[PDB]
Amino acid sequence: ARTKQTAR
Amino acid sequence: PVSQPRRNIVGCRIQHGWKEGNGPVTQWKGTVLDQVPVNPSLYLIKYDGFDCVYGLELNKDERVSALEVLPDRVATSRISDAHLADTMIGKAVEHMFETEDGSKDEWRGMVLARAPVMNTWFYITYEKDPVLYMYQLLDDYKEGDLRIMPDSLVGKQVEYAKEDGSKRTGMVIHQVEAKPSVYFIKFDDDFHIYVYDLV
Repeated sequence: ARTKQTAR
Repeated sequence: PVSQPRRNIVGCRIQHGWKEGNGPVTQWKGTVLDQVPVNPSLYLIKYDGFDCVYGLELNKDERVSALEVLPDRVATSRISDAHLADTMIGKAVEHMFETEDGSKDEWRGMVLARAPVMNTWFYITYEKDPVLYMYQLLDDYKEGDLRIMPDSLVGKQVEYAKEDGSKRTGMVIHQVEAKPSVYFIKFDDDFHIYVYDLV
């Protein structure tokens, strides 16, 4: 699955 | 009242520097997805490596530097599963992600639209993070990481109560076609596109 980017 | 005549840059690949407040210049490369009708200075851009869609006044923001519109042409990608794609639109979803340690991490969201320009990508937002994201969701779907569940206010101003005891004003910039009670909002001094149900 995709890795969530914690910052954005 | 004249202005320099410019090529329409929607659909274009771009790159530019960005002057971080009291910080270094950072470098950005992306695809211009849209030019906002109610505010033609404002573009929506998908930057390579960044999941959030950002809204920038590309030609006006003094933090932008060395803005280059590239000749690179975005492929006219035919849609593989037009049926599956078309039916995901407007649907609530459970979207599986991975944590740092690789552990599972499921996020409830809603698929908003096929993205313009990069049309194998999709607009999506999340219940617990209501900004505009963009992914090639057909990939998540095929891999079992995306489960599907069973007038216009555009141009108006909205105020939101900031969680840190404060208020801010935004503009309703877009109505989601598949769900007309859902809108995109742009707040000043914030690059994110907020997605809210306004009914």
